[PDB]
Amino acid sequence: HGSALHWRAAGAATVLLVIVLLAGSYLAVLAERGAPGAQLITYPRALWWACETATTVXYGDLYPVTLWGRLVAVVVMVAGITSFGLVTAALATWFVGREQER
Amino acid sequence: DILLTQSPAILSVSPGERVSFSCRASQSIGTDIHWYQQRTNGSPRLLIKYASESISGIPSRFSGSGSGTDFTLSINSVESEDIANYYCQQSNRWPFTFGSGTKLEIKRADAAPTVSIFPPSSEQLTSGGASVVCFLNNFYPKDINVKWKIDGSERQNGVLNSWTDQDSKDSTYSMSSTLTLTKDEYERHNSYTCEATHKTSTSPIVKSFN
Amino acid sequence: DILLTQSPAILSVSPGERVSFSCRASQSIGTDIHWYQQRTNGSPRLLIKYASESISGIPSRFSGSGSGTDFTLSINSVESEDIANYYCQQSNRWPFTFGSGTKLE
Amino acid sequence: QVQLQQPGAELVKPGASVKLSCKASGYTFTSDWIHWVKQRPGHGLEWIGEIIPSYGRANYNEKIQKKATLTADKSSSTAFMQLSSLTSEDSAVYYCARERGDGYFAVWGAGTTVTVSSAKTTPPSVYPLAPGSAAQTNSMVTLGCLVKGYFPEPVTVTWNSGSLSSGVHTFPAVLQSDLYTLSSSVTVPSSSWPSETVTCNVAHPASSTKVDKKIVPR
Ligand SMILES: CCCCCCCCCO
Repeated sequence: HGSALHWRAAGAATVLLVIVLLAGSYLAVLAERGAPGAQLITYPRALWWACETATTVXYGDLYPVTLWGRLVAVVVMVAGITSFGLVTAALATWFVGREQER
Repeated sequence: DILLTQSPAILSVSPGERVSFSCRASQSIGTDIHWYQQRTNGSPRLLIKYASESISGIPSRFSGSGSGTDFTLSINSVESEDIANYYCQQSNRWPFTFGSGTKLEIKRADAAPTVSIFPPSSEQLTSGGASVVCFLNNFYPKDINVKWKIDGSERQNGVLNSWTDQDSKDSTYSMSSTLTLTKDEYERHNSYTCEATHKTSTSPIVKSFN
Repeated sequence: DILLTQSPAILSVSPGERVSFSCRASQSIGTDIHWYQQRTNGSPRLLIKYASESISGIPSRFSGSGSGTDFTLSINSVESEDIANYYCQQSNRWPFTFGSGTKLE
Repeated sequence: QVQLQQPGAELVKPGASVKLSCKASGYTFTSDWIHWVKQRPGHGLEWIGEIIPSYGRANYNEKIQKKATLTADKSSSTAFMQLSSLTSEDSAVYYCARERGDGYFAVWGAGTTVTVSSAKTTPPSVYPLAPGSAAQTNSMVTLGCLVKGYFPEPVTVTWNSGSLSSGVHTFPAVLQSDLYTLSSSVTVPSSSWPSETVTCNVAHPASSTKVDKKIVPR
């Protein structure tokens, strides 16, 4: 399989990001339940929270208050930012190669 | 933690009217409220989830509304099977909490009690003592009194009473009166009398046996 | 600033019962409340931190609960050494403030 | 089919400990939570705690003194609650419930009645209740069963194995001298008795006993 590395890694980052979103949702709820006042405690809204966290939006409607909930959050942020950054890098590599040919 | 207040604790309504149970949270919880029904000696049963979402198997007359702090559970045309306790529950913040509950009552038509007296069984007499049981079934309102008489003389000792909650089938009430005594005392008497005094009649309904 | 109200100021209880001290903040402070015990002529001593977290050296009969504005310090089976003044303290917003205190009888 | 199975009753000596069970059935996911709810007689629902079987983590109500300890077993799909050092305050019905991690309790168990007392278990004596020779009747006739001298609660009384449900009154038990007593009534058309069998079924889970009593004329 000799397809462009930048597109492979971009695909890998996307799949991995989806995994992080699902795992993040699960682990956040597991971490936040048991803490009085915590709102990140049911899976559907936890997945929504993971999405806005990975994109860095966030709104402030949901967020973790525990140590482990916040650690999970940081992993989600980094994975999200890295993934989108890897797509941008792949796009640049594409454009650069095509401009040489042009 | 989030306090859910259900007031009033008792709702009395005529059969066929629309009733509304109230549930108020001590802080905004969006639509994260769920409703449950618990009949006498039964387990709770989910009626409405997320304030307004219906559940399969639940009669269409059940509906829910509200958001923020004030929530309402409504029943269009109340019937006898709706007689139960109603609870709200929030899932917005940990820990989940429950409301204190609202009991539903149905104001049906006045009904005279059906009286039945039962002589002690041979199986019990053989074992030892004897119990004379009297049933006051399917009456309304629940206010009623029962008098025991032995050989024309009023008896009070050895009498244990028991009332049921409002009935799920016909919105009536029932009570059981049990006169318990030994065979050594049961034998030296002839007539045992159970009397029932109810609003539906100035004359007490009487049942006896020899 | 954040006002912490401890009512009533005096709790009277029979030896062996469960007692509950009340602490109410004038605004939401999550779980940022801490509890202290001060005996006669003594210095205050930390009993519970962050509303419910226990401290080493403190008897297990001491517990805490609540979040937002209403907080509770509880003693399961009160005994003689529990006789003291009880204070709550918030660290949610500057400046830190103290409650007025509840005496145990 | 019944998704959550709980034992009918548990008798605990003051100061002792009991381990309640909740056996799960139907669809089971990694995102399932099992909750425990305490309900004292004539009172409301009180949340005790929760456990996630797929991970084993448990949380508890902090407002109340911790009497419970939640564990689970993925093999048997059973959740357990360890109540320790019980008093009379702890005597109640304990429901287990399943939550799909979306906030509501979709299904509940039948509940386990926990009685804390120093007394001893006593099976119930069931006596038939047939009308006396002088009693007249209309279109309907009333029969009954007498459940006396049992401990502790509860007892389940059915008529003809559930076939007779309409016109059935089972009165609350009366407590006297560490023994419970109640009666159950049934009303069938007079033309059908004793032409057709009428039998009450009494079950007392605390003593693992279920007895029948056919109701024949005197
Ligand atoms: C990095 C993710 C770990 C999730 C751990 C859950 C926290 C357990 C709460 O005590």
